[PDB]
Amino acid sequence: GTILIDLSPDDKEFQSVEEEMQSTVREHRDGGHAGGIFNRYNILKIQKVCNKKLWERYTHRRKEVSEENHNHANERMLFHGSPFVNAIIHKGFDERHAYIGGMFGAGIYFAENSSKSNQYVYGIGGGTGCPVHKDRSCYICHRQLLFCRVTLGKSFLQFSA
Amino acid sequence: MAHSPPGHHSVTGRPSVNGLALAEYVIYRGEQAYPEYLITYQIMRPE
Ligand SMILES: N#Cc1ccc(-c2cc(=O)c3ccccc3o2)cc1
Ligand SMILES: [Zn+2]
Repeated sequence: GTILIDLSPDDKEFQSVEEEMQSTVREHRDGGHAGGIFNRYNILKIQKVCNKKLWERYTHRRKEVSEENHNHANERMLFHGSPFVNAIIHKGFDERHAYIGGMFGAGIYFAENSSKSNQYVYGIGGGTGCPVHKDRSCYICHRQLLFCRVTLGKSFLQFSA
Repeated sequence: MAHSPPGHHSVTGRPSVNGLALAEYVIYRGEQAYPEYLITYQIMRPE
């Protein structure tokens, strides 16, 4: 059901997604251990993910949340990095994509900082790094992140380190 | 998967130590996210 449409680097949509990626890089407290050492990315491709069944599933749930929260979905665009990115784009997010040991319990995690999601592309803690070189700081191998539409509704605010 | 806290649809993790960190968020239903863009990239070695 999923088709991927390549965006041109000339398209304003490509450019606005690239800018969110690059401008939300930060330094991490692990000194680069999980995600590598970098201040910016080389963007190679941006594709739009189109799947009508998955979209209608999302909009159905969004309307439910919206009606439970004074007609406010509280929708955000957020990053997600995962070894399961191929499953997610074809079958949607589900319980198999949860961070069982995350600090806010077993759910599906998203970040405003692209560099935070980058830490999970090869697994929790960066896993063993890229499959080819076993390097969490590989500058050669191609990585993939999702930029996702997320319905927060009424969100429980946890102050935390 | 766990449940969201009663009366809520997600959790926001507000950073309270690292002044430069942005927020992180957790949802407990797969249907509350759509994977809209797939971005292919490399990290770049600082000069
Ligand atoms: N298995 C597994 C697994 C565990 C975690 C993540 C994930 C992916 C994220 O993009 C993320 C963002 C902020 C904080 C935690 C995050 O964790 C993705 C896949
Ligand atoms: Zn590599």
